[PDB]
Amino acid sequence: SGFRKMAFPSGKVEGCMVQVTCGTTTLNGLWLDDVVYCPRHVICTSEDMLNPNYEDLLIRKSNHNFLVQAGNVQLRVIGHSMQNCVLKLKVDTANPKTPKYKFVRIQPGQTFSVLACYNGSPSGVYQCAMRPNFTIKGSFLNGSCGSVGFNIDYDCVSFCYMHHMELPTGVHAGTDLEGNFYGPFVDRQTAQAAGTDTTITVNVLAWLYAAVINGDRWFLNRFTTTLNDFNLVAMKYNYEPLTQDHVDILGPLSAQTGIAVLDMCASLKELLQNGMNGRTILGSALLEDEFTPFDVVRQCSGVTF
Amino acid sequence: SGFRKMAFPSGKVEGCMVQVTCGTTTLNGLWLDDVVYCPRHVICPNYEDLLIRKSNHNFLVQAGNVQLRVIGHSMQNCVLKLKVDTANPKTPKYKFVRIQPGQTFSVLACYNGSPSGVYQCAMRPNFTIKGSFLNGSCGSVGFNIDYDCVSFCYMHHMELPTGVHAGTDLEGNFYGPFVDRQTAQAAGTDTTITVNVLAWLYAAVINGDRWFLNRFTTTLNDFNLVAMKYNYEPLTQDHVDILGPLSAQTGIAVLDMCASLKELLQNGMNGRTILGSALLEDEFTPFDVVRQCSGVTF
Ligand SMILES: N#CCNC(=O)CN1Cc2ccc(Cl)cc2[C@H](C(=O)Nc2cncc3ccccc23)C1
Ligand SMILES: [Cl-]
Repeated sequence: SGFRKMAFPSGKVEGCMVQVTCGTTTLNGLWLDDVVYCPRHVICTSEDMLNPNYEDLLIRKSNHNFLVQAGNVQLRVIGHSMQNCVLKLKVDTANPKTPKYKFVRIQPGQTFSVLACYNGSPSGVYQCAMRPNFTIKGSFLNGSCGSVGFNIDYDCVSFCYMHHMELPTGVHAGTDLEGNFYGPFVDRQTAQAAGTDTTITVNVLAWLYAAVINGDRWFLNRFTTTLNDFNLVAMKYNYEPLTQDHVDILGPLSAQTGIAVLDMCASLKELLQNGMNGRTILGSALLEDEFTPFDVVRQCSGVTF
Repeated sequence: SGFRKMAFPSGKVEGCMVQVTCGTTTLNGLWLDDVVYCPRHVICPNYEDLLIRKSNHNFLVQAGNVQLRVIGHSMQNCVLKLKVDTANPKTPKYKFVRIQPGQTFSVLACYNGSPSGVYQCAMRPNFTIKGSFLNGSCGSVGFNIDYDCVSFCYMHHMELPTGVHAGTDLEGNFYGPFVDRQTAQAAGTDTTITVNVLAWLYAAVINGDRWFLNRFTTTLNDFNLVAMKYNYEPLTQDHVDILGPLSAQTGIAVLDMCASLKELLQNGMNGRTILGSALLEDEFTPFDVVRQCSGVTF
């Protein structure tokens, strides 16, 4: 019993964290085999960030301008190349602690663990979701750039995010491990604002099924809804549209609890209308949207209470 | 910016997790040097009588794909200590410490000696933890990290009827009036960790959330009379002293913040949130706030 925001064990990722210094800038790098991956803005000054020409800044650099530190050992850089917004530093030593891994690009609504690092040293781990506006509501300070997001289903680490920047509203933006940004963001200090954020509907529904599995049904009603009627209501509360794919994905949880997806949708409609009336759902007074259908199935018991 | 329930990096603890099987029971063990620590209920009660019948070969210990050979066994309170023939080469620098209610820690939830998740939690005033554990989670451990040293503070033993969890320190002493057996055991009425709510209100101020601040202050006694009424733990002078650094950083005295907390208790949030929460959060200590709003590394 119980339901917590659970992160994956960070050990496999901790063994890959290094410190990258280029001039006066120091940030984090990911050391996998003989390559260190880090944000390309490590080659920038603060002044450069307004309108940086990364190709012009990079051509003026040699291998020995990049200092890479793994614990107390200095790694020797023997090559460098840029792939989108990430710098790839070829080092002379392969990481003996390289886990089995893949680079995966995630979609909004997907969750992942973040190992927040400073000076190549991990300081904390927390669970996140890629928001619909492509930002993450993280906890990052200056020096955290290069910190990574990941999932560890089975024994393989799937790296999905690398931290690049903080936006004016306190939220964060970054890239996949191929250097492609999530969202319409640039690694430039320009007028960049996160688009209006919305609630991840399929995740709130999954969390309502997790509440039913843990023995709570006070929020259920005797009504059902069409998919279109649900979306017309939910759009009024800044909720993401629920698609047929979302309904299909919620299939297993519907069969486990005996509550049809559109009947759970009717219950969500009523919660949006009434609020909780001093009650909580899984210890929360707000509707939780950072647990996917897959996270609920992984954490919760296979037997409904 | 941002404020998340952050756990310590779990790597140093992951390298210590093993699977312990005794008969039909399978649970988790902590392998440090040549000793595996696990809940004594793995032998299940008269624990001296059940243990005397057991031999070393009755205990199967598995570390990854390798079977460890048990060469000795002894009991310390509610913890079984299995002497193995191999020292853990991944043993970190460590201490066994007993925590107080209100203090927080990270939990590496494990099943079959394999870590599956990590989460942060607090020891409640009623000595239970609001964890997320399923059957097979027994032997999962709680810890904190200071520089390079792992301080083990909790080992999971059981789930109570209300869904909350009970366990021991690494010396086998239970937190709370609990026993390791099947009987009528219930968690006592819980209270809110006042010093932690105040720390979280300072974290909100640091992150730019000040709507709850007012021009008023309060005496410690007046605040405590109000706290006793909302099932909040009494705030002591030690708590006020511990909140000293956060008070100097934000310019808001502790009894000034206590006047804000009194108003939030008597009038609610009025449809507003604090750090994305509609409830007053009590599972972040003053030290956790200082650490997360300063970037301390391990
Ligand atoms: N608003 C705002 C923050 N902007 C700055 O104070 C300077 N930053 C400009 C800038 C512009 C673009 C890019 Cl790609 C990178 C950067 C860098 C950046 O965003 N780093 C940071 C990442 N995460 C958390 C942080 C918290 C506090 C301070 C800096 C953080 C430094
Ligand atoms: Cl995805």
